[PDB]
Amino acid sequence: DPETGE
Amino acid sequence: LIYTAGGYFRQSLSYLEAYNPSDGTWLRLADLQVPRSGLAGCVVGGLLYAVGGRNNSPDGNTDSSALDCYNPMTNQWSPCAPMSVPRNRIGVGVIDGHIYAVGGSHGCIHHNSVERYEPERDEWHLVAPMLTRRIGVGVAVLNRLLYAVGGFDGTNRLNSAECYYPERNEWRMITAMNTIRSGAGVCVLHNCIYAAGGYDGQDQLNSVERYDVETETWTFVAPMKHRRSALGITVHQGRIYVLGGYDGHTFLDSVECYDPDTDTWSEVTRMTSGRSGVGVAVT
Repeated sequence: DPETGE
Repeated sequence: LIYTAGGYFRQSLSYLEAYNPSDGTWLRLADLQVPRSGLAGCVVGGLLYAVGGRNNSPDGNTDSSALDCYNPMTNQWSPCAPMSVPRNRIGVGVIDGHIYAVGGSHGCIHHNSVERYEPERDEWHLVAPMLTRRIGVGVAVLNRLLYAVGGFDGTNRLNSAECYYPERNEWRMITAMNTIRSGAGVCVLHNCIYAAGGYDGQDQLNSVERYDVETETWTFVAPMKHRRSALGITVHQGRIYVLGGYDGHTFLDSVECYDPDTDTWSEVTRMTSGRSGVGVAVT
């Protein structure tokens, strides 16, 4: 996920 | 002090820590019962609540309907009733001692649904759904109205905001932000809704803007030094603190402070370790 890093 | 709960670094975490802006040091307190990231924090009656999120681990990726309560001088978590549905990357706000759970995701589903929690009743009830499906939504309370800001509907990232009127139970679109922001830090300081950082689908943002209700206008203020999305945010002593987040490469431990009188950001501390998707609140 590019937004949370998960 | 500023409490941070949950987060993500290689996996969802159980950390509960408290930052002291006066002395500059961190206190380590009771673990969450279930690891969580993409949750939100809030405070009612001095107690600290952890809402939604998910447990993303080496063994499974379970979205959370949980609500859990931490007592700052018992150092104990106690479970409360669960939400109607799991809400990863949820947003929460507090009006009249009641907690509103907004949006979030369960698997593929991006919720527009919203429900409310009654602390002295330990019950959730549905209220009117949003106009928009929103995960990674920022939530703020101003003049006892509930604002849902930005986020992600499953295909587009959002600069739209909408207002919830609890005494009429109807959502109303308002003026859109100047910037598309999902996973921003949204809070209220002075009497403006602040939206800091986020991800617009291409890049993490370091810009910051604020909403004036009377003029229905969003205005940009000083940008943070470090781009971040999935950050924690709170205001302490009339100053904005933003905690961790992801910058597209790194899990940030930087904690920045915005002074509204000078319109300047300055780095105040580093978290114990970088992490994104925390729940933050102050007590």
